[PDB]
Amino acid sequence: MNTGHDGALAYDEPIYLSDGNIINIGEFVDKFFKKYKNSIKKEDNGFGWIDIGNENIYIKSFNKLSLIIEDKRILRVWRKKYSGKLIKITTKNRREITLTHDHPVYISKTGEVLEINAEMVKVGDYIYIPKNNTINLDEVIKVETVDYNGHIYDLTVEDNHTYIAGKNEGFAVSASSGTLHHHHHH
Repeated sequence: MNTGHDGALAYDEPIYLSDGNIINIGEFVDKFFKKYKNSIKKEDNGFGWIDIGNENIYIKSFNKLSLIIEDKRILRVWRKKYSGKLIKITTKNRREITLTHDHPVYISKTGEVLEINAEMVKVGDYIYIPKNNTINLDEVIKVETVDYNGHIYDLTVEDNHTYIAGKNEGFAVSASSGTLHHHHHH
């Protein structure tokens, strides 16, 4: 069990459906929490998740296995409350996102995809981003934060452990389920 890890996104990060709905992650989740009120499970750690694999809805995902853009369907979602400073890593293409400092994201190591914390991804690291069908690099330019005090939200995209989320068109980053890739089923 690490100190860092275990992320989430701000309420007003887009999530880019396979249909392009450009909806707030927090509204997306909360719709389910407001219909499936009965289905609001809490964790022992007092979190709050719901399965939405029953909506079957498709998100624009990507597959790490070839850095390809495909669909998937989400299986569960999460919500927590947060107040603090979130990292606002911009890139030249006016991308940006609103996430934790210990948030797993990807960078170039000179041609290799490597996996690090967002707080290390400054104006001297190349933060991996999606393109059309493909993956590209863009330069981190502006390095600052926001103050945020609302709620935060996360997923269960267990399927390839990768999703799109963020602002503009978004970032191809890690997804998970329980913890640093455990999967305890059968």
